Amino acid sequence: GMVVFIDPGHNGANDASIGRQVPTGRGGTKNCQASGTSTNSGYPEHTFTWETGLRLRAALNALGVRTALSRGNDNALGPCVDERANMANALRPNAIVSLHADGGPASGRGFHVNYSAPPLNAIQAGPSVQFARIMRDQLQASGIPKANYIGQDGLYGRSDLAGLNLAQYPSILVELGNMKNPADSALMESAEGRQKYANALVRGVAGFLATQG
Ligand SMILES: [Cl-]
Ligand SMILES: [Cl-]
Ligand SMILES: [Cl-]
Ligand SMILES: [Cl-]
Ligand SMILES: [Pt+2]
Ligand SMILES: [Pt+2]
Ligand SMILES: [Pt+2]
Ligand SMILES: [Zn+2]
Repeated sequence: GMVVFIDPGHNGANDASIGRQVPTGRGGTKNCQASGTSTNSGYPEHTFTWETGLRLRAALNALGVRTALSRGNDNALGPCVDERANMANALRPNAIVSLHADGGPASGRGFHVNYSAPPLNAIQAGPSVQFARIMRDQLQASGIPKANYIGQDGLYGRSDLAGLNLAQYPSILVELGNMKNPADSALMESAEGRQKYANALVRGVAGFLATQG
C-alpha cells in the first residue's frame, strides 16, 4: 500500500549538461544539477547519499514499504532536479525523502531538514511541515545534533530548492551533516555511521506514514 520515493542527492558522474537551466517551480531557473561536496579525505557526497540511500531502502523494504529511487547507480549521469521531482510526483507517493550532505565551515556540525516555504500547495503547507518536524526529532534521537551553523533547531523552511518547490506529495530534503566537519565526516565515511543515518531516516519516514493512514 505504501510507496516512498528516495532521492540520493546528486549524480554518480557529471558532464556539461548539469549547467542546463531548469524551472525552479517559482519562476526563473537554476542549474539542472550540482556536483555536490566531499569530505577532506575525498569521500564524495554523491557516494555518501547513494550508500545511505541503499540502507534506507533496505530498512523500508523490511517494513514492506514499496520504494523507488531517483537514480539506479553511483557511476553515471543522473536526472536533473526538476526530472526527479516530476518522477516522484508521477508515483503519487506517500512520502518523498531527498538525502544530501553539506559543505560548510569546519566547525559547523549536525543536520538540517529542509522543506518548501512559503508553501505552494496544501501538502507543502501542512503534511510536509509535519514530516520535516518528525524527521528533525528522529535525527536528534539517533544522536545527530541539530546543525549549529544553518537552520533553526534543525529545520530550514525555504523557497529556493526546485525539488521541494515542485512536490505535490509530502517531501523533505535532509542535509545529514557537514562533510567538512571531523565528527560528521567520520560518521559518513563509516558503514556503521551510514546505517545510523538510515535508521533515523526510516524512523522519520515510518512515523510520518503512521500519521497519514
Ligand atoms: Cl492545494
Ligand atoms: Cl519547531
Ligand atoms: Cl534545486
Ligand atoms: Cl532541489
Ligand atoms: Pt505497507
Ligand atoms: Pt526520471
Ligand atoms: Pt536543489
Ligand atoms: Zn547536496
